[PDB]
Amino acid sequence: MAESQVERFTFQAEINQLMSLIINTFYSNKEVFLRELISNASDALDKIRYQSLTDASVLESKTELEIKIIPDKTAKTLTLIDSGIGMTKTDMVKNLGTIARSGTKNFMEQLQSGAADISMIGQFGVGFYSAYLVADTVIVHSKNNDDEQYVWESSAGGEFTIALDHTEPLGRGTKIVLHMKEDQLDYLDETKIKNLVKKHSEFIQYPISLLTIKE
Repeated sequence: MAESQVERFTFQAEINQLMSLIINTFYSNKEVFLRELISNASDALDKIRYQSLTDASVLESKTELEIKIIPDKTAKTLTLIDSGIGMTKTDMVKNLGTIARSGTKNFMEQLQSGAADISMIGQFGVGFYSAYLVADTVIVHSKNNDDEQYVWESSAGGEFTIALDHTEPLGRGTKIVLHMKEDQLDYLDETKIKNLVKKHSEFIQYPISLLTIKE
């Protein structure tokens, strides 16, 4: 018998107002979820890369500095793994739900007025939550050098889960898994995504690797 503890946290309120608004945004152009997936993971690699210069040890947990994208049609899932700085348990609680940003209020406000477009989400510091434009439930694994590997889970409810992760070990970094929704499955099409990635890679300084999973 396997045993693990699952801690259950409750989302801040306007960052749950955000997930609500996002999952009902009948937006035609959702492809910025991937735009944000790449950027976030690029910013992560920058944090461990700039820490490299001032302390060479930080890379010892995982030498490779790259991004992997993993479309799985059978599992109905899109995975994006980076080998950046990664989050601790505290960093996941803080950065991923509980604490609100100040541009959560301002983003939703001008999304409704029309001043901001949904593709402008990343400029309000909440680019992450765009993952819910194409996914019903989002799961984040992370491994910072200062903590054990932890897994985050949310189906966009008022609620999220955190727990010590005993799945595929990451040396260091973040693995965000998108459990795609039926009407967005054409985003798992090999060519559709390939092209879409390289379209939103034209400014990325890191090696990207697209691993297409097959039946």
